[PDB]
Amino acid sequence: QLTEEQIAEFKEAFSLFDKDGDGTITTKELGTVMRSLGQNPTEAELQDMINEVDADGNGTIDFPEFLTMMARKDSEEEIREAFRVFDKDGNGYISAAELRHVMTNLGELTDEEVDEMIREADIEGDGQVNYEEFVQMMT
Amino acid sequence: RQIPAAASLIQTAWRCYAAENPDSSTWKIYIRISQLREHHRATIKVIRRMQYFVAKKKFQQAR
Ligand SMILES: [Ca+2]
Ligand SMILES: [Ca+2]
Repeated sequence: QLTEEQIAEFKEAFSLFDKDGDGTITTKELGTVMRSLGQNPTEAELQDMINEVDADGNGTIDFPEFLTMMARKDSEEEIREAFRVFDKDGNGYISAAELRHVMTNLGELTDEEVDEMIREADIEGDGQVNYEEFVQMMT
Repeated sequence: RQIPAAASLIQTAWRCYAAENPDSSTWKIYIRISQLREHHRATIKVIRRMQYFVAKKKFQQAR
C-alpha cells in the first residue's frame, strides 16, 4: 500500500509543479520547474514527458496520474538488453572505456557520475564492467 | 539503430538509482541551485523518474 504520510508526501511534490493551483500539471508548468532547476528542455521533451504520465489523454497530468507514475515499478530485462546494444559480440562484459565514452558523449552524463558508475561495478581492472552486475544492482 | 535510445535508458535508470543516494555525485550537476534543499531534491527525483519512463518507452519502440 501507500501510507497516509506517503500520500501527503506526494501531494507536496505535486503542488511544486502545479504552479497555478488548478489541480493539473501543464507542459509550461513542468518546463517552468525544470528551467527553475537549471535545465533547458525543448517543448518536445516536455510533451514526451507529459505523455508518459497522462492516462486519459487530456494533455495535462492530474493527481491520480501523478501518484500512478510515482507508484510505477521486465524493466530489468529492458536495461539488460540496453547494455547488449554495446556488447561487442555477446561477451557479458563491457570495456570500461567503451562504457565511459557511451555514458558521456552519447545520450544524456558527467565524468564524475560515470566514475561512480564504474567504481560500483568493476572487480579490480579485470572483470571489466560485467553489466549483469549493474542490472542487478539497479533492481 | 538504437544506440542513443539504449544509452538514454542506462543513463536515465542510473540517475534514478543514484539519486536515492543522499550523497551521490549525481547531485552535484544541479549548478543553478546554490544549496539543494528538500523541495529541490523532491522535484529532481520526480523528474529523473519521469525521464526514466520516457527513455523506457523510446527504447521499447527501438528494441
Ligand atoms: Ca496547473
Ligand atoms: Ca490527465
